[PDB]
Amino acid sequence: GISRDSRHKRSATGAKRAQFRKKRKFELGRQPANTKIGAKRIHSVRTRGGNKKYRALRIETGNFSWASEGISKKTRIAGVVYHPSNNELVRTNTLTKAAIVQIDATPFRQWFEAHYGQTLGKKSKNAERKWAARAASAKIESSVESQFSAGRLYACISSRPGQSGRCDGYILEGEELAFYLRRLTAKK
Amino acid sequence: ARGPKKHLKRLAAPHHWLLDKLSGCYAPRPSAGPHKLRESLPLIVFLRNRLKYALNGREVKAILMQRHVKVDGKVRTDTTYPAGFMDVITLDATNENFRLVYDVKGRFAVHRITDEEASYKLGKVKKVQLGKKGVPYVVTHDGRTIRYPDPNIKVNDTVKIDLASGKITDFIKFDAGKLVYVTGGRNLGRIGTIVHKERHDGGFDLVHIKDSLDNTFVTRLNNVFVIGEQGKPYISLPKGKGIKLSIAEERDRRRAQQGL
Amino acid sequence: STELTVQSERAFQKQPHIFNNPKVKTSKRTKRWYKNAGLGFKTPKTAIEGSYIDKKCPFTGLVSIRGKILTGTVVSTKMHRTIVIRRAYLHYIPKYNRYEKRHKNVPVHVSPAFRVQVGDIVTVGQCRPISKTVRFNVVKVSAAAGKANKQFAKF
RNA sequence: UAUCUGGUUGAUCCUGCCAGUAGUCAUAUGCUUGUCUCAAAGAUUAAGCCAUGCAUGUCUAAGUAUAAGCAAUUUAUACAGUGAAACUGCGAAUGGCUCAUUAAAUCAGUUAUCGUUUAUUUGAUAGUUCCUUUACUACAUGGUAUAACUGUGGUAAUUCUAGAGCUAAUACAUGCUUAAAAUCUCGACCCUUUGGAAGAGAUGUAUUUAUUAGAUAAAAAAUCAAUGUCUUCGGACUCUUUGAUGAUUCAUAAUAACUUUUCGAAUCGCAUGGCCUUGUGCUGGCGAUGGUUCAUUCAAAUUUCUGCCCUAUCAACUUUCGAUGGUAGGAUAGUGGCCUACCAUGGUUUCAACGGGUAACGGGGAAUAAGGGUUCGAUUCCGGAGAGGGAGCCUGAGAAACGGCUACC
RNA sequence: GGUCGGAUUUCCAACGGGGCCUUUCCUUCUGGCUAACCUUGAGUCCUUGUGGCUCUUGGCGAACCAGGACUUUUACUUUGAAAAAAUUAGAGUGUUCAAAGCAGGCGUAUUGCUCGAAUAUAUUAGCAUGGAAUAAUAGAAUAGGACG
RNA sequence: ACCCACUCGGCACCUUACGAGAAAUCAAAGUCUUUGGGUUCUGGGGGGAGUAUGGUCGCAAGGCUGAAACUUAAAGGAAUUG
RNA sequence: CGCCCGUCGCUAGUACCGAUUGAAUGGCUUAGUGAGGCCUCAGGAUCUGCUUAGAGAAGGGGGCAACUCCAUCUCAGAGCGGAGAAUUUGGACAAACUUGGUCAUUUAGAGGAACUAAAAGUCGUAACAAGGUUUCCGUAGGUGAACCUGCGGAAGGAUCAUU
RNA sequence: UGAUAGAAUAAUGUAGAUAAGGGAAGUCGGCAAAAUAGAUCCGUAACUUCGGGAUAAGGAUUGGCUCUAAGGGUCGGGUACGAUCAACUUAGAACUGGUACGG
Ligand SMILES: [Mg+2]
Ligand SMILES: [Mg+2]
Ligand SMILES: [Mg+2]
Ligand SMILES: [Mg+2]
Ligand SMILES: [Mg+2]
Ligand SMILES: [Mg+2]
Ligand SMILES: [Mg+2]
Ligand SMILES: [Mg+2]
Ligand SMILES: [Mg+2]
Ligand SMILES: [Mg+2]
Ligand SMILES: [Mg+2]
Ligand SMILES: [Mg+2]
Ligand SMILES: [Mg+2]
Ligand SMILES: [Mg+2]
Ligand SMILES: [Mg+2]
Ligand SMILES: [Mg+2]
Ligand SMILES: [Mg+2]
Ligand SMILES: [Mg+2]
Ligand SMILES: [Mg+2]
Ligand SMILES: [Mg+2]
Ligand SMILES: [Mg+2]
Ligand SMILES: [Mg+2]
Ligand SMILES: [Mg+2]
Ligand SMILES: [Mg+2]
Ligand SMILES: [Mg+2]
Ligand SMILES: [Mg+2]
Ligand SMILES: [Mg+2]
Ligand SMILES: [Mg+2]
Ligand SMILES: [Mg+2]
Ligand SMILES: [Mg+2]
Ligand SMILES: [Mg+2]
Ligand SMILES: [Mg+2]
Ligand SMILES: [Mg+2]
Ligand SMILES: [Mg+2]
Ligand SMILES: [Mg+2]
Ligand SMILES: [Mg+2]
Ligand SMILES: [Mg+2]
Ligand SMILES: [Mg+2]
Repeated sequence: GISRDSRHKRSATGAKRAQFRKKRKFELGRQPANTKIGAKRIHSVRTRGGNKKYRALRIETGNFSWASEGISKKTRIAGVVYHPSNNELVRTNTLTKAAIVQIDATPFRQWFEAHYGQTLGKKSKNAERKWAARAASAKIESSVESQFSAGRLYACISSRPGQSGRCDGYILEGEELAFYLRRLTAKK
Repeated sequence: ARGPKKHLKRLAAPHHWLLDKLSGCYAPRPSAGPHKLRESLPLIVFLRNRLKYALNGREVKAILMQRHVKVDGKVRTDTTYPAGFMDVITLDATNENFRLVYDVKGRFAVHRITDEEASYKLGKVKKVQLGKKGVPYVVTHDGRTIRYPDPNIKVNDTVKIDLASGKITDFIKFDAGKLVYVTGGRNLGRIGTIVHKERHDGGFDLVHIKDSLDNTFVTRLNNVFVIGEQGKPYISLPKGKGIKLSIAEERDRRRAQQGL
Repeated sequence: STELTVQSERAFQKQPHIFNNPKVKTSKRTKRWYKNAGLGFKTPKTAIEGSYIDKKCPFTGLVSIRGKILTGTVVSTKMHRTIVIRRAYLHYIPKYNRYEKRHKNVPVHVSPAFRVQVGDIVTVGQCRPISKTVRFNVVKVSAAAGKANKQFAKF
């Protein structure tokens, strides 16, 4: 099938290499997952040495990390808004690695309000003492808190769904967030 | 191709097995095991070709299936079991104990040891690493994984293994002046003391070794196996002690002790 | 590479798994990972205090140097972050007891920590396959003077 | 084993070939052929085509025995011996053959994997199995569903199978039962605060992501968010755990989560010892077979440098349908234009690129040879390729397998 | 020639390696070497010699380990290593000889003893190492030079 | 301008044969089996044949590059006697 | 009375040119059609599990008169879920065929024009002697043929020679 | 909005068309008709007066819709620069339909 070797290519001098042997299984490649959004569907792959791979086909949610807060939450993925490799992946809402998406802001806001008592956007003694000890830490960033009003945080996929069956990622902060904001994720 | 090879053609076996050219298309292909294929000695080669206790493979299998032989204290009914350097071979019948040490011609010698020597072996530390749960362990030259090693133990050192319990009794560092045994290359079987060790960062540390008669040679570190301090090895050396006589003096003693 | 469009591509360029915390404002705003490739090769200050990314850099990238260390002459700096060096050698033909001049062209990745011009003698170190043809990174340059100090306009 | 002779002339000396001369694990053929030892042998031409038969199966004390099998058996009325068949497991990817493809390709020597996969061998390794525990499920042991077999058939024909009735597992799914605290999370209960505590939950191993530690050069301090555990309450404080590599975002560890949740023994042989609340109670040996992960062994894949015959009546070639590099992604066991999107205009070459030829598989080697050389190497070993030609794929640790399948010719 | 023309040895000669001095790099700073002890408090008990001494007067602690204010490059040659086995050359061995093969040999054959299965060559490339003639290359000239 | 003596460079010549060559002859055609100063081109028995073919140049004539099948015991050089 | 050249002529052989859009085989390949498995969007014969689930009648225990609880033989049918064949959408891989293109090797061919061998054929005598016009070189024209002629060149000439 | 009108719809005509299978067998002769056709991309031989031959030959594509990317003008400085205006060309992608599209 798909052959992943270099014999079919031209040589560095441009010469047309002749056929050396038949295609081998140990040099194969598979069809892309083209992971979509919705109604989780994962097919296993038998790979070399056993070693199951998990093809993500149209899965719903994922695990996303707030690195400044050092927490990770299961969160639904809304859509793809940017992709550095192909704008058609944005168009078709295809989930690969490095695709910029919006997710929920919702479990992250409950965690933040339970951890600081601040109400991002606009009762116990133990809770109060914990919040006081965590004070001088609630101010995160205007460009992140702005997203919480719309209930959609910008996050980058750090997992390969077509290899692992997971849409994991991290919220954008700082210069990475500003880069994608200036680039395309503004302008609605 | 397409998978692992199961046959070893005669003329492709290790030369130090001293198998005859004719009388067979094949050679015993050593099983997977503690020692590498080229550096091993299959039990059939030891029992048949070296010790002459068996006339053919069928007798080797007959001996092994009654659980007479044992390598490092375990029966090893396998005919092609890859016994190698510093393996202890015990025959409960004949009350015989052997350690596999090369003679000075780069071949495994039929070397006899006592019960107290057969109680232990030596292993060259191939690697030192932290395993899961952060538990340190050493790996020896015979594939033994030994957990909780002494922290002073590094790579190229030698450990004494209890061989009843897989435990280190003591160890020897790799330093100049320590007795070593050459386990590879063209100087295989020679014994001497480390003069010094030149690093060559990025590849192939070298070791300078001189024997009893001040003959020096240089060998790659991979072939160097520490076996004791200055003199007094921790193992019983075979006859010759790795001196490497020249052919002229070899011939001189041939004609000396052949004419009484 | 503090300037000249580090972020010049559709994806944000960064060193993987190196985290700049937006909260704790240490007076540099940039955590730059680096390593010493080893074998006595000094890490350039341009790599240390730069801002380029170059995942294929042997000092700031993921690649590692292991294998052959070769020297050559830069014959082409036209590709982006890749040079071609010319390795000349004498090949001995036994029948005539004589040699013939022979050369090889090696494509080498060059880190933006290094400035190389056609004619510079370069030390390159083997790494894993970077490209179809590239199997080396520049680890050293030897352009000291260039013999261009007395080839200018004279009053 | 550093050797030459005949032939142009009327004769001569040269050049110069023709001829002779000697070998050939160098083929064929002719004549001849008594002995012993050794022993190549459908390579060349046709990797042309094949009748037939054989060349891959395998069972130990130790997976499944109600054969309506034989012997009949060691309490042996659950079984116990042997044991067809058939499930299960392993093997069939080795070997063996051939040299058609193949000219930096194969391959040789030498590197690398800090760029990966690895059944088996060997060594090491698993008290954590609790949906959201203040909704625990037989563990003296979960469940059905099938083969062989019974019986009824179809087809000229096949190592074709259908319908119905049974029944196992180390097959196939499910499913519990084992210290001890510690450290974190949450939280009813602290009155002028350098004011702490009942009580629940989590913490095995794999998966995926994010984040953190993984240190290190020999001397000291004065104030400043820093009375954050500074004891004559300003009596100048007993400090630094941390491995390896030439080198790492390495080994490993930590935190928050995640998962069509992986594994964490519902298995088998032999012996059946010890003990006291003598209950057919509690403990208990030597093995077998499984199983996670890491090492190892066997490898595999890719990979660094240099090296290949004739040809210019082959001088430019590659770049449209990747050529050369960059970024990102996808795919892969993994690196890499391997592929995709975007981008740049590169890459090789008179030091012979590109193309053409080969009555080319490469090497170890072989013949001959004073020395240097010349010719050969299909062929006993190593590597590679293929099984009429292509392509594709299933099972598997491993095959793009052909005494496997699918399709086309 | 005191063993019926054969050890021994500054009587030395001839080759071959190393160190030092003569204007003489062998770069380098961190620290454990504690000099073939620069400098002989206490001691020359051998009938005379320039071939054999003890806790040493802070004693250039320069007699090796792992990091540079640390690196001109190259050819060539030396040694080492690597270059599978078979094969080639070749050591041993009466396969009855020989081609071969890797065997075998010796007793006390009464209860087994013992030698082997060497060695060389294997070209180029790569690797480590000594050399520094030969042949290239580089250096301080608008000094942007070195020493410190 | 001429004479003489030197000197560098040049066209040549004469004698001799050190030396070379098969010889004719040659101061280079020498310093070659006592075989190596540097470097370019060309030849490998006589014919077929500088033919055929392809390419390239040329208006053309033609030039440059340039085989093979086949055939053949000589062709040839220098000298000697007639 | 040597040697020797060419045309023409018979025999044979070798290739060459050659109308025939010649022919044959093989390699690569543009386009078109496109088997097959694999991935994927679907599809859902059957083949099944829990909670159930309702009716027609039985057994057993209970006010014992009807009445009531659990069990069974029958079948819909539905909330439920899993498995799942035929079939099937779109992809990459891509055999294979058709036509066309191109490269390679081999090959038929009327006729034409060469070469060679083959002994004694016909015509002349071009060369070797000053070969009877000295030979030869390049170029051009001409002629049955060897060849002749012009222009420049060479001596390998028949002259090393006229202070 | 002119050209005599109305009715009917035989044959033969004139002009225009269509045709199963075959495909020039027709005929002096492919006469007549048919086939081709725009544009974009690819590919293009002999021969040649080197200018051509050439649209040689030969082959793909073409609608709609929804997008994307390029190509422009004026207004502006310190005795790290943006408003705003406007045009039709080219290229690419998704989707879509009785595979239709120079209709
Ligand atoms: Mg993966
Ligand atoms: Mg095989
Ligand atoms: Mg000859
Ligand atoms: Mg006889
Ligand atoms: Mg054949
Ligand atoms: Mg054969
Ligand atoms: Mg067979
Ligand atoms: Mg198998
Ligand atoms: Mg055969
Ligand atoms: Mg296996
Ligand atoms: Mg078993
Ligand atoms: Mg790339
Ligand atoms: Mg990549
Ligand atoms: Mg061939
Ligand atoms: Mg060969
Ligand atoms: Mg061969
Ligand atoms: Mg052949
Ligand atoms: Mg094959
Ligand atoms: Mg065949
Ligand atoms: Mg196959
Ligand atoms: Mg077969
Ligand atoms: Mg087979
Ligand atoms: Mg002999
Ligand atoms: Mg002159
Ligand atoms: Mg010749
Ligand atoms: Mg000739
Ligand atoms: Mg004349
Ligand atoms: Mg005449
Ligand atoms: Mg005349
Ligand atoms: Mg002549
Ligand atoms: Mg009208
Ligand atoms: Mg018709
Ligand atoms: Mg028709
Ligand atoms: Mg007609
Ligand atoms: Mg007619
Ligand atoms: Mg017409
Ligand atoms: Mg035309
Ligand atoms: Mg056309």
